[PDB]
Amino acid sequence: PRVERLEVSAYTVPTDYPESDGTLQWDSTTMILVEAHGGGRKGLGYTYGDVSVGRFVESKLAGVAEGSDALSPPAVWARMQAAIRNAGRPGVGAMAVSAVDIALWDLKARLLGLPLADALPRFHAEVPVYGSGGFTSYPLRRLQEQLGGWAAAGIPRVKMKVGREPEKDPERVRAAREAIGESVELMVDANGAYTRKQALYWAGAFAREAGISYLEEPVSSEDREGLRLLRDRGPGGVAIAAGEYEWTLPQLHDLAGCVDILQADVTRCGGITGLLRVDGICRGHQIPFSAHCAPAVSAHACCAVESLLHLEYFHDHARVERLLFDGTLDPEGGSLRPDPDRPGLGLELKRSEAGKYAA
Amino acid sequence: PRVERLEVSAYTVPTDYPESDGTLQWDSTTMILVEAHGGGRKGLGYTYGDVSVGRFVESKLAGVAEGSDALSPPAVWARMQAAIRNAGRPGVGAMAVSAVDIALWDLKARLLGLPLADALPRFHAEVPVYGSGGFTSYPLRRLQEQLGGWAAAGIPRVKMKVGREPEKDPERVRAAREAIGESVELMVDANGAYTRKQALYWAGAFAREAGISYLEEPVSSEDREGLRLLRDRGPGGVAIAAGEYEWTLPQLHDLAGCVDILQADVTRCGGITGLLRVDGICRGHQIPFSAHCAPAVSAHACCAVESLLHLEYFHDHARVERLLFDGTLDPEGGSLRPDPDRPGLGLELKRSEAGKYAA
Amino acid sequence: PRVERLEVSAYTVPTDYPESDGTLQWDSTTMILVEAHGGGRKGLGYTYGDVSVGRFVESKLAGVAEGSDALSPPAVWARMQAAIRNAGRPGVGAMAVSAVDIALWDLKARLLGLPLADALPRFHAEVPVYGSGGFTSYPLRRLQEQLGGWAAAGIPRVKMKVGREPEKDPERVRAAREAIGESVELMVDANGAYTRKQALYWAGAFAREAGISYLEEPVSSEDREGLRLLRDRGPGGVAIAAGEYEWTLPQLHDLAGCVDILQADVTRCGGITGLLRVDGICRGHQIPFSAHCAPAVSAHACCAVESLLHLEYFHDHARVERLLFDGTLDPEGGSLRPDPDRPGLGLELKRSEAGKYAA
Amino acid sequence: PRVERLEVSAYTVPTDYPESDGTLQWDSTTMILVEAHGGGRKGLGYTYGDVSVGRFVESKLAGVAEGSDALSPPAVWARMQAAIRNAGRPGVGAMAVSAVDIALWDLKARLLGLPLADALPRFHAEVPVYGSGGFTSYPLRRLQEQLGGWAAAGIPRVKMKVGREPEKDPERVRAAREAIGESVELMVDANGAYTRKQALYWAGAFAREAGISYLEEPVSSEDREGLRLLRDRGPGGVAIAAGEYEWTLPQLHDLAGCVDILQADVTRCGGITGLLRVDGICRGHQIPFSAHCAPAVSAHACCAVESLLHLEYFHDHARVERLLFDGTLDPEGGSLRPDPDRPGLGLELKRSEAGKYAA
Ligand code: NA
Ligand code: NA
Repeated sequence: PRVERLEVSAYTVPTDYPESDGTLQWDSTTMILVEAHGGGRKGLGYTYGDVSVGRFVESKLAGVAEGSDALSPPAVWARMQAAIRNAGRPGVGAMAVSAVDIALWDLKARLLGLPLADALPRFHAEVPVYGSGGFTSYPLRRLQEQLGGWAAAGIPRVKMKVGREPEKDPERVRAAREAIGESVELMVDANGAYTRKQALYWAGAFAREAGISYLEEPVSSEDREGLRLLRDRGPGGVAIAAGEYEWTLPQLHDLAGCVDILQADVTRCGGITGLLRVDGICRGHQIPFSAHCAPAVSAHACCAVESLLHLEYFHDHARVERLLFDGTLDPEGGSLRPDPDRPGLGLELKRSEAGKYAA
Repeated sequence: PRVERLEVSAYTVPTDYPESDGTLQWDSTTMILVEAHGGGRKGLGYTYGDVSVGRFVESKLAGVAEGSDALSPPAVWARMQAAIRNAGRPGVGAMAVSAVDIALWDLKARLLGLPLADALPRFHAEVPVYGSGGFTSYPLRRLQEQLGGWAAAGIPRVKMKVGREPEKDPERVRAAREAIGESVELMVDANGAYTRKQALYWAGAFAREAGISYLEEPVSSEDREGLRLLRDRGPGGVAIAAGEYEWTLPQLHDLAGCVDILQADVTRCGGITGLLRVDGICRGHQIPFSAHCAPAVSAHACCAVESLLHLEYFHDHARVERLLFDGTLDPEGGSLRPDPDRPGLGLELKRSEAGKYAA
Repeated sequence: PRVERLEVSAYTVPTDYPESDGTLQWDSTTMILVEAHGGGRKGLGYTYGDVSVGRFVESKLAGVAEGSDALSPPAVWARMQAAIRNAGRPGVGAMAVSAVDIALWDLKARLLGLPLADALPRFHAEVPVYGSGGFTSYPLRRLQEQLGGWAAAGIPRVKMKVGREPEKDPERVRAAREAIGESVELMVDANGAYTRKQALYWAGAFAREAGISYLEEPVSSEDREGLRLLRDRGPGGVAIAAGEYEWTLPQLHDLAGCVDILQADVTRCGGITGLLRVDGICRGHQIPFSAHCAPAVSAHACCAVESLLHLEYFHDHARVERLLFDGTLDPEGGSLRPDPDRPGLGLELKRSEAGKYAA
Repeated sequence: PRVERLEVSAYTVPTDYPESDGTLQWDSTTMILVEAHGGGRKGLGYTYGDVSVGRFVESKLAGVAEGSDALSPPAVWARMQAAIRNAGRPGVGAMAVSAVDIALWDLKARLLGLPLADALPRFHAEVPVYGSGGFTSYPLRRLQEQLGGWAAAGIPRVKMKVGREPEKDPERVRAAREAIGESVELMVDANGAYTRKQALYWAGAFAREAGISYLEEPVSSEDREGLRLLRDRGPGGVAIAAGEYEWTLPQLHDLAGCVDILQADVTRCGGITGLLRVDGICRGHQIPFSAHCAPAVSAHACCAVESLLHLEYFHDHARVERLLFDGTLDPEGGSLRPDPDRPGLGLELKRSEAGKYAA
């Protein structure tokens, strides 16, 4: 069976509340969907990013994927990476490749009649999640509500944003901690908001104020040296985490020497095929791995990562994916468990619902 | 004066022969063209890349640029970079920012009634070029005619491709040397075709076989340890050069520690605003700079770069620029001089040919 | 489907000729075979080493594998690795884990009715080999006969041994070059025979004498500083390779910074599940990968390794595998291609031959 | 338009009180003023230092600048630097070059009828300042009055001097914090007064004592190892800043690897042409930039510096510039805004006042 055709489409979905973090504001999410048909089946895969990702799939990647053996997604992946040298590998191009690869892996699993997790090397029956949102735009009550909600649903780890208005953050982390109590892990994400010495101040302060155990993207993160300084000088018990903007394997390799926990986003780092490589980087450096965003695809992919510590149950995406797809997984109890009776990703586009949000 | 409106369009032009290099084959070029309208004038900027670049400009950039002060392109650039964090800053996104930035600077120069070179900090009156082509697809005669042609025109530096069929390269470089004589500098580009020890072999072999002075992208430019190895071990008088694919200044900063000659492409590295930062990297590290591709923009932009060694007079681009614009400069005698009698880039779209090659 | 039973057996097969290399002499091969029974199917896997491996499988590993889910070999592997902390993880223990892991992957693939290469991520339809023998015990005729035979059989890469008697080696590499001609790659293996400066001498002498492309284990296995030194100072065109004694993923990570080509042996580095992590280490450091020994297993596993340069078609193992199993692959033409119709590894124990060689 | 002539004069202005810092005492300021005439316009530029700067301009620089294209200050700057290799590039030499470059930039902007900030690549509409003084010769009441006055004028950051009499500094920093209250940032400058371990003591001591967030030149800025030590070991939230004395860009490149915040003085670092390179250094290392001294020129020059954190509103210099010049900007509210209605730097010598302070 050969890959017959890719169909690309895009959707823009308003957030349920205006959102912000340390370095950005936004009020919608755009999903780019790839469907690959071949051998009488079809696979689906997606990324989040600009609408121009769809034009890039159609322009550079459709002619590479079409006609290919449907049973070997990594071979197409290799040809796709070679093809886009001039067109631009990182950013939009890498998001485009990740979407197609995920679709092609879903297509392969379905041609075999298997759940994707059983078409992949499998270390985990289920994977642990952390509930993630707590945007800097939320009033205290809504912050407390959202994180408390996840806690009571049996998710013992939650992440919130800091660093947009640093003077307001002490009260925000205290509020979060009071709502969830001592038994839940409290994680923060600065999204690149701090300078090095400011980051260093805040890592200490947040630890003292609310007993945080995780600090993500303290500094700009182009800033590898500042990451390494925070890794080396940060407080005990506060893991320094980064990696969402790493587009390639060599970048991931560099990053792994500067953090306590390495991150990658399956929708940016090259899809399933790319994410399959993070494991050797993380076992090699002996550090934990944490998946970033896109929970519905990550749940399958992360069953293959030995070094997984948790995946991110990111609010925007869990909501968009629940709205556009039938087949998403419920994080209740703190883990996602791929459904053994659904082949591939187990995800079906709800066509009329999505037509409503066409970009 | 304010930016009133951005117009984006794209053109695809067949190459005049099938073309290839060590790692890629192509038979056409796509230019994405931005026009910035404001204060009664119009600036233009462009990039070469995927048509999806135009959609990225429409979707993410036009809205930032519109309404902005027409006298301060860098203030817009900063707002553009901040705005695209989630949409993907490197690759397609960077190519888009670049095209828009060049258009905004063209516009500023025009509002001031100045050639672009005069609106920027100016170190150089004209700028030296090298003729660049010599694709691996060329039979020997056509390679000799292209290089000889440039030497006969008084351009004392030429670049060719190597590395696609390594067995054939010794006679291809010997043939090139015969065509140009002992007083034209012969430069090679491998476009990442070699492994580390392969590249070390060829740096020495090409020095002996044809007296080369320049070895570009011997290994993947993501491979900094490989580059550093070749910097340290390669023959005296062969400069190791790299740099087209970086999209952060810390990336350029990492590359500067690994090469003899740093390169950047004004249509990728963040436009004119991006290019202005390159001197600081190059003078800080004490290495020469060389501009990659897009001779028509680079002739102005490079007047502002103290550490300039030369700019690449790239065949594909020179040809597409003469075909699509009036006002392109002649490299006769080895340099490009901005026209003091034209404002901005001095470039005007030939709207007839434009339509012929509309994407 | 659960793993029901491991059965372990061992076979000693005399070499067809007395064999030696730079630091060892031997005249037989011992294979330790595991058979995993589950769900009405049987999987097989093996390693080469001391008979004690089989006792170690029985004593430490059977009790972990038995009762396990037969559809997720990596979950068992992680439990096996945890279990053997006091018993000794590297060496015999790793060889034991490698054998069990391969049998569990064979069992997994066969319960699905798929060829093993199609139950793994797959970048390659077939994989390139080099012919490997040329022992230091061979008279010149025999040496020329073996390497030339491989060359005529369509294998354009061959490896011989050096370093046992360095005064004799110049005539031996020359005789080898003379037999195969200029169009076959000639590779050598010192098996740890040299001191640092001796190795540097020979790397250059062998390059001048016979255009060798490849020098494996020039110094002792444990000597990383010496490898990195030969890597940094060795001649152009000669790849320095090592990795056959690497038992674990962090070791592989350390070695990757020291070599031109990284090697691992599927029967030592933790079987299929361990080999799957090698690709992220190689693409991370941007170096090629080369599989060492056991070509019957490696043909399937290496289809999943994007960074694969070649696999070693090692005389002793090709011979033993052909004697003991039905279903081995022919490297005629220079590559090994997993048979798309046979489930698992496609390997069947020949009971009566097995019986003749029982250890 | 050509540079017709350069005139040079000098002025000495006593301080309004006797002044000292950790390593110097002084009671006047000397400004060296350069005026450049061409195309019916007049540019003005200056530096602070020894009267002999004047003589150096006359002896080495006026003959280079005179006759030059008045639209290209950087080309003159490059020729000035080449010319003074034997006469001494750093110190006096650099201050002289700086003053001429500022004058020539003022001239270009004027010949274009633009405010200098508009004649430069421009990132910032206005620029934030900190009030800088707090000399170690001031009694507590004098100290509190100056800093408190800056605070009550809406300037939310102030710097004082420490280290001259270390015993006295706890009471002095406590007195300064009392005067400004808890919302004003308190910065300190040691002017190279401490040893390494002494500087380490005081960084912690001042943070506990008065909540300082900035520690400038704790050790000699020639001592990079000690700066790096204080950067690595200093308390979180206390930025380590240095850089007033570098004269070459690789010096700045070196210092950038040692501090939290990099500083340069536009009147020492090669003027406007030298400052335009600082962004490449700072962005390349992901650190902030802070301008030192000469607020009249910096209000303009720093508009071109994307990495700008703040400029120094240095007491002596704000006072001298007010005295000798028409057109100075007011810092009430915390920023300086170049006047859009006035071209070049907006400054004109008060001839009567100047005569009284003629050197
Ligand atoms: Na190139
Ligand atoms: Na100072």
